[PDB]
Amino acid sequence: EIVLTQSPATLSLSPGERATLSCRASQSVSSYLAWYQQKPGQAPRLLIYDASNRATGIPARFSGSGSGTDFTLTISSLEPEDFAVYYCQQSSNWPRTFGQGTKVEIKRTVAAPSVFIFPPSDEQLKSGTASVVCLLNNFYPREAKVQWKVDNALQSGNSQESVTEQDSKDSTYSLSSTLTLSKADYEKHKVYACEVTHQGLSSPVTKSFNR
Amino acid sequence: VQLVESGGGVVQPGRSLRLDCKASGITFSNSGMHWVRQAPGKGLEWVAVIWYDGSKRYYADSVKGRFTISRDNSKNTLFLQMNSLRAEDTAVYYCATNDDYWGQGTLVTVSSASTKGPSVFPLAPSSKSTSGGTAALGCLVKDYFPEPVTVSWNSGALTSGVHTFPAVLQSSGLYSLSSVVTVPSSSLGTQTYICNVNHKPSNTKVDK
Repeated sequence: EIVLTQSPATLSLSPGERATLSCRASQSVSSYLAWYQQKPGQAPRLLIYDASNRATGIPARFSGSGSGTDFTLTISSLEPEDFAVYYCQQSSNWPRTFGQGTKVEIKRTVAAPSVFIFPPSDEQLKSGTASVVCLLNNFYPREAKVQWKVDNALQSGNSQESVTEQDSKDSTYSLSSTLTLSKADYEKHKVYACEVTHQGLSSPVTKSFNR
Repeated sequence: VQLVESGGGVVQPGRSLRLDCKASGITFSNSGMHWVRQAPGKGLEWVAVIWYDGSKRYYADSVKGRFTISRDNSKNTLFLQMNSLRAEDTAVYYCATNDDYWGQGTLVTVSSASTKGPSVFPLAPSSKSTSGGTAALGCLVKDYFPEPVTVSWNSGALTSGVHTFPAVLQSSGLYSLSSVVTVPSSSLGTQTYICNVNHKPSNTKVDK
């Protein structure tokens, strides 16, 4: 089959920058090469067909070039909404084949998290377990350090984190940290705190609650 | 121009499943059609094609002798009849015209494990008297299998400020996530906030 190799695997650029994505075929596909954009949770969308023709409704900042084995997709001036994985596909023969994709990430400026803490609720505690949640909202870059304290005792091995994809409009992330403990252990203690450090903060931020 | 897919769901390995793709607003009888699939977190992979008049079909090697692509032009419908499914076949399946209109996808999850509905718990601050003008509310969607669950707020009338986190896999072998939204503190007491949780594999819908 015709193997398509995309590079780089990930491209991280600021809005307004020019983006250049490469696709190389193991053999000539002439100009039978298309580019697709796939945003989170969405179907792929055709950008460019026959190597260099812009598809319907596609913005002028997208263009393509190449023939034979080397192809390029250019975004002349990147926008936050262009956060997506980009794929090439050849239609020179069967089977149709795709490149492995290039993820285009948006390099915005540093933004501090807004931090929120949630106590375990009503019902949850009827079952023998307590989940306390720390939310870090709308921040950048992705790296953030979250530390759980119960009575100023640092916790370990009892929390899980989850992070959203980059927001399509403002390019920020949000993150949750969930400390999971047995209902009966959530009453040997009074003070629950989440302490956050991040490039956007000049000093650590702590959110807490009692009992 | 619309391509609407259906037929996806949770299916045990070894079983069969038929996917449908119904087209509107195109000369369907004159269009080649494809199926393309995408495993979770992975790339696009071509599955099969059928000529406009059904007279020719080609397949990916890994589904030859196992999947059949067909069409009913009189119903503007494309089919994929799958057999002997394995974990390998778990994917979102897309239909696409040859000139590259794509359907929304339909998820096929192949799993032997029993399905389990989530427990849903509110995430609220500890009072009503916030320390600031912005408050956050949420719901913990805990201990379900398999993925996915979807969440809306106020039946989709509330979208701005909503963040639904990617599920985390527990030691349980089950999944958990949360959905949060930020709202004005002043609206706390005025406005009702309801999360709408949907876990189709277990036929579960919850509204805390």
